[PDB]
Amino acid sequence: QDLSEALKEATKEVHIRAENSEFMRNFQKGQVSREGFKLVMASLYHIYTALEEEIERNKQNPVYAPLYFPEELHRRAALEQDMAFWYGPHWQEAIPYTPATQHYVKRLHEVGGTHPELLVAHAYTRYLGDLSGGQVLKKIAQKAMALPSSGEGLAFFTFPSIDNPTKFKQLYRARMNTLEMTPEVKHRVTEEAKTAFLLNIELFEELQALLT
Ligand code: HEM
Ligand SMILES: [Xe]
Repeated sequence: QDLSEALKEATKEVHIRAENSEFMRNFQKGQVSREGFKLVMASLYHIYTALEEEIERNKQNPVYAPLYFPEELHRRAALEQDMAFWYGPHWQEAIPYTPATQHYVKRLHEVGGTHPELLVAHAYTRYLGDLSGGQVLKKIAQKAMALPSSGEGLAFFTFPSIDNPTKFKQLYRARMNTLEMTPEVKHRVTEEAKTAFLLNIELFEELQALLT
């Protein structure tokens, strides 16, 4: 079984639970205000920063290298732009760093520093999601909060270096299947992906609690 197939199958159930979490539900209903949106985007800033720091650390490692696409996928730069938009010039010392976000970042550094062979699970969970649900969320965000088609405030959801997301995802899945795979690694990579989804679910549950 190809890694891409194993991952889709391993996370199809938890994905249903994630996309139907209370926070995503309210978001899809346009009931989230500037406050909630700023909270989640700030959390993603911390998460992608940690993820990409670990990707850079392991870019030359064959257990990840084939998936090294900073120009097309990395979000830190976009998030820095979005943070400046929503939080202003001094966003640096203004954005929050919630416990659930810290927990996610912690696991990211553990994976990147001690179990790099599992980093693909985290890149897969974040980036493939961004190229999917993230695109529908972008349109919902624009409508609900009156964000211009121009893109300001939604740089995170914009991939200027990717012409066709559907096509890129197919290329990304194919490349995922070229990584050195053993029953051992495939087993743990799919487990870490489920873990990644859970960390996301926990972040959302925490943010929803903080907002209500
Ligand atoms: C706002 C709720 C969400 C919506 C509307 C949504 C919707 C979708 C859609 C339409 C697909 C299928 C795309 C395709 O087959 O090419 C997809 C795939 C995916 N989503 Fe989501 N999603 C949501 C939340 C999430 C979350 C919270 C994550 C984890 C950060 C996530 C991660 C993924 C991944 C990793 C895939 C690719 C699965 C695969 O092909 O192996 N999604 N999503
Ligand atoms: Xe989001």
